[PDB]
Amino acid sequence: EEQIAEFKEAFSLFDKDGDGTITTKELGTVMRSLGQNPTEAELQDMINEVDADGNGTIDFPEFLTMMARKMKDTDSEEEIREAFRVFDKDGNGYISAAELRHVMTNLGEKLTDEEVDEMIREADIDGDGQVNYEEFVQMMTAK
Amino acid sequence: EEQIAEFKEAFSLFDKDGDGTITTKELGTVMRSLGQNPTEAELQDMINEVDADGNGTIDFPEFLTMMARKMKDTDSEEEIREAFRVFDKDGNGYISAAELRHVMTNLGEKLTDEEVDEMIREADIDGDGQVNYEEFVQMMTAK
Amino acid sequence: FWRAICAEFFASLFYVFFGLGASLRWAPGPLHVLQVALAFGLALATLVQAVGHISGAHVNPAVTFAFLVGSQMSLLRAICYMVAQLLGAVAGAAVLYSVTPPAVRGNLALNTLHPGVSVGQATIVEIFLTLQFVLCIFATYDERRNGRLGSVALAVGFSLTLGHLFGMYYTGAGMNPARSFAPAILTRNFTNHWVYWVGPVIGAGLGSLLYDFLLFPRLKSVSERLSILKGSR
Amino acid sequence: FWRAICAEFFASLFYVFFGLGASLRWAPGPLHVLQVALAFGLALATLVQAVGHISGAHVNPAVTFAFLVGSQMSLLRAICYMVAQLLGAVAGAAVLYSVTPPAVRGNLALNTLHPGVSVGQATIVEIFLTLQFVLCIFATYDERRNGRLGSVALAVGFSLTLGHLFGMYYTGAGMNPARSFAPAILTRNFTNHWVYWVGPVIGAGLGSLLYDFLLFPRLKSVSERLSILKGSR
Amino acid sequence: FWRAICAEFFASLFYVFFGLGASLRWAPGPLHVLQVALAFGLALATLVQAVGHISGAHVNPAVTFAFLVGSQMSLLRAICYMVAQLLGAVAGAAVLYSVTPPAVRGNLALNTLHPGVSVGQATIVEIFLTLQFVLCIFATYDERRNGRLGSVALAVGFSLTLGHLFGMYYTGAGMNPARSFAPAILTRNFTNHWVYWVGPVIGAGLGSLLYDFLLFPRLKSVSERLSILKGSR
Amino acid sequence: FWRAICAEFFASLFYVFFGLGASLRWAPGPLHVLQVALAFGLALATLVQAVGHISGAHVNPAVTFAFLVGSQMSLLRAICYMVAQLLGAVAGAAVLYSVTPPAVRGNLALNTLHPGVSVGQATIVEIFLTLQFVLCIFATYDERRNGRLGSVALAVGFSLTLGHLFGMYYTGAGMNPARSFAPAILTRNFTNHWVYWVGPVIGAGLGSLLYDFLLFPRLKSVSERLSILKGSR
Ligand SMILES: [Ca+2]
Ligand SMILES: [Ca+2]
Ligand SMILES: [Ca+2]
Ligand SMILES: [Ca+2]
Ligand SMILES: [Ca+2]
Ligand SMILES: [Ca+2]
Ligand SMILES: [Ca+2]
Ligand SMILES: [Ca+2]
Repeated sequence: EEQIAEFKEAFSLFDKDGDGTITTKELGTVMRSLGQNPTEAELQDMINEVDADGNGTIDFPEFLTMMARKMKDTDSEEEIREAFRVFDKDGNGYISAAELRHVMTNLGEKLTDEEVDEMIREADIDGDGQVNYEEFVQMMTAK
Repeated sequence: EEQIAEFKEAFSLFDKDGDGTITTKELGTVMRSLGQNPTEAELQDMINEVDADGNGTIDFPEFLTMMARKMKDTDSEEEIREAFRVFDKDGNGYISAAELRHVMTNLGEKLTDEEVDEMIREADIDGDGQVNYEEFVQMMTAK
Repeated sequence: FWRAICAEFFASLFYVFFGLGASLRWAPGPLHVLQVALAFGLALATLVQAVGHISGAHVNPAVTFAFLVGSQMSLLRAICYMVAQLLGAVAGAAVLYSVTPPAVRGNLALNTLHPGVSVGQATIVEIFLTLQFVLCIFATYDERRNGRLGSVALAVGFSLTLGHLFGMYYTGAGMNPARSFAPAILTRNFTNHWVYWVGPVIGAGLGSLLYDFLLFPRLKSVSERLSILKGSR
Repeated sequence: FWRAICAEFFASLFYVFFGLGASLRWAPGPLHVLQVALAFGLALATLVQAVGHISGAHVNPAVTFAFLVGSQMSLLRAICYMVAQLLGAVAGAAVLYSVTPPAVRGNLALNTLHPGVSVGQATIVEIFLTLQFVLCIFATYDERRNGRLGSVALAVGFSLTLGHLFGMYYTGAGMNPARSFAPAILTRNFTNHWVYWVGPVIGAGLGSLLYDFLLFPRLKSVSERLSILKGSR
Repeated sequence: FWRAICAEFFASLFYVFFGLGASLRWAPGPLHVLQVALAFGLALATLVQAVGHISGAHVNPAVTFAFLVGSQMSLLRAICYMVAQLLGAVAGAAVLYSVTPPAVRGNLALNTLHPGVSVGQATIVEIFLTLQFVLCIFATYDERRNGRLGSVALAVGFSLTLGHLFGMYYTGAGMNPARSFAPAILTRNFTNHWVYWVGPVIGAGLGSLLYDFLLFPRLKSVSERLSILKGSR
Repeated sequence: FWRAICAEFFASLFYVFFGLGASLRWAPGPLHVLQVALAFGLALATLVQAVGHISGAHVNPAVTFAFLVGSQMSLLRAICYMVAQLLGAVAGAAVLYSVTPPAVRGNLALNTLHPGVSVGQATIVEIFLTLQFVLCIFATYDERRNGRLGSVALAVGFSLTLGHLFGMYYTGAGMNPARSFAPAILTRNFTNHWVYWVGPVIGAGLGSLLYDFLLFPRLKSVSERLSILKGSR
């Protein structure tokens, strides 16, 4: 049942304070302990971009909504797979490093493969040079 | 049989010289009588962009290839209708003024409707504000 | 709308503060002109970069007027802009006075006519100065053109510099009512001040007109767009 | 087409008006040159921003000639452009005279050769001045290049400035028949005037040549020209 | 992160080396100011092009401070940046001293107040100088604006030039603690040095404030910050 | 490849012709420096616009060398480039001599050290001059950066201007072997000429190194791209 322990400790790492929520305030504390001092307002913007309640309080299950469903819409696992297919030009379950650079260069940012390579083999499980579904969730849930 | 007379005099207007070809040399003469003096080289480039022989000599039927088929590929009337459907986002036989501006702005040229309006109601037959097939050929074959 | 008003206020204070400040002293004109022309030009280019995206960086009643008769802003914004620009200038001139040593203060770079220049000639000069200036502003602000414009802030600033490189010898180059007003109301000297409102205003009006009441093309422009369309067929 | 003719007319009036106006006086050359070089340069950069998208901002017979032999304009436009530029210059010089105090008028900044410079040497200088100038215009106007061009108006203007920074000591830097003509016909002095038509024209011709053609990546010179057939067919 | 620190170090050495170097000598101010104003401005525009994409080219403690209170960098980077900038400046001043002939060395262009300018007035001047400067930096660095910006490196540089064109007569224009510090610690002269830390810092703070925040029109400051969580999560 | 060689040849002739030509005369340095600094800078910015898209506009052996050790060109192109640049310079200097009046010719603006500057100090100066110069070239030519670069031709040109604003007092600012060579071989004077090959070459080498052997970011740059990817998700 190993995913049920990984999705425990990959939240416990940020909820040292026990109340069962990741709040905007602790998004401030972690950055403050790391020797920053953010603006507080743009902690709400980046979270309500996904937050199902609109609330700024990302409870035990809603943190897993934020990493595996990525919308305010209950079961967006299939919307992650169609958001893969907006980036793909085939839909084979796998976003190539080349397909990621295709869609990024389609916005006119004329950039390089070498600064997408530093963010696929940060967590690549199968080594292949594309990005599968469970790899994409774990590449936002390193533990 | 009125198209067979229109596609006679819409060539006769440029073949005052009887030999049955529009040549790069007479593309120079018409511009020279109109008080220009082009480079001669880029008369070949603009014609071999369509020319079926590659030859720079656009005979009686090949002038009608150049205005109604627009490739080097014998019966490209259906390729004119799929080249309409590359510009359309529906395929209704009609390229809107809005659809023309959509595909032009997709190359990043941030321009206006008012400088496309002048190149639809230069020849618009049905008045509607889109461009049909026979209108598109006649909007390159004014007589 | 109120952020833009604040923009026009601060930009006018800065514009006048730095423009006037860099003009304190004398000369015959030689390097004095080059330096003051550049200071104003760079002060504008700087401010147009700073608040051009927020209010259009008019920092000039005549420029705002130009945009009014050009129908690009409401009668309400225009007046608020000019109010902000006038108080903005006065403040900058004020703060300038407060931090500048006397003797160096002079007449706070009050726009002034050259003895051999009649007020009528000076008004025509101010008109041409503001005319090329506004014309550059309209053309460069115009969304309907260029991808080879570079910085429009610099273009506008260098236009202002050009106005000074030529005009300073004649009228000290006003090209901006607010900039002329500030030194005027603080030194209690409005001799020939009419020149510095009338010239820019008329010049600004002529520029706005010359550009948009040229009226617009059409046909060669259309041919150059059918060109890019067959450049894709 | 007639809007562009008006553009060339007003730009030439402004160009000459401000260029000549900023040149009135003397010096040995030191800051005088820097100032006049910048004035012309910025006057051009300003005008190229102002009407470059409308007529290409030639404001110079030699530049228009360059574009003619370069086959980028018709024999008809060229002549109309030069006509507009010549009358434009004369007017600017005229309006300049009318608003400028005598004594300061001098010879209205008439292009003049340096005593120790032969007319042959002066013509070669004018040729190189206009050559680098036109070369910069062709290269920067060229649609087939750069997305790192920045403002082509400034590039061109600074090219003109460069021509002056070097040339003024030799020939006062003409680089523009119209600009030399205006001062000439109003002061009734055509001494060495041949230099100011021949140098720029030859230099302009050499630049157009040295650069040319819109061969051999071709492509928008071909599509910009298939529409000139479709608007004539 | 360490490449950026090296960037700030080398850029500060170059900035101070060339800025101070071009300031050696005297004058009343006339062409001296124009030249030194341009040198600093072009030194900055050059360095911002050189390392702006690598570290943001702060090369100025006050500018870095501005970005700190603006919440665009960590307290850690800021301090490392300032450390690099301070040592960078000192080195450039050092290397400058080593290659410059005495007699010409003077006080290594130590920022200095004008006799008739009180330290309070001088501090207000330094504040306005740095304020328009920082305001130009924030506005031009702002990803949420313009496609008509042109070179932001030049904009920023010309802003610095403007600060000098005005300020040199008053305080020699510091606008940069590090640039003032370097000459100070090497000539063992900290007379009025407080002015050159306080003015820029306060001015930098006011500029960051006057402009801020990265809301309105938000978006990319939220996106350029969600990956600062994902690289830490 | 041969078009580029011709580009480098003509650009070097023009560069030297206009740079040297505008340097003829004297002064203590005041406006002389500003003027010569601008002339070279604008000559380069002009030429980089003119042939930068055709050959990269090196017009400088040291710059070409920089690109060689930077592994951006073949050993074959480099040598052909330098050959073209050396003959190009000599020709421009030649044509300059032919059209310039004696007495004004002087030593054809031969790069020269200041009496109080040792050849060792002068070589370090030339190194720093060329170093910031090359660094600006590499950074601005770098395809991997900025959409806010503006004109890289001007950036590079202003970098050259900066080098002169500082360096002329020390070494007359060579920053370019070819530019120093031309005056040298035509006046039969190679006193201290070693400085003008060694400094730029070493400086060019250090700049190429400092930039590409810094080596590149990486991780903040990557997080700035994942930021634009979630800026789209
Ligand atoms: Ca908690
Ligand atoms: Ca919740
Ligand atoms: Ca795929
Ligand atoms: Ca994988
Ligand atoms: Ca025939
Ligand atoms: Ca045939
Ligand atoms: Ca349709
Ligand atoms: Ca229709």
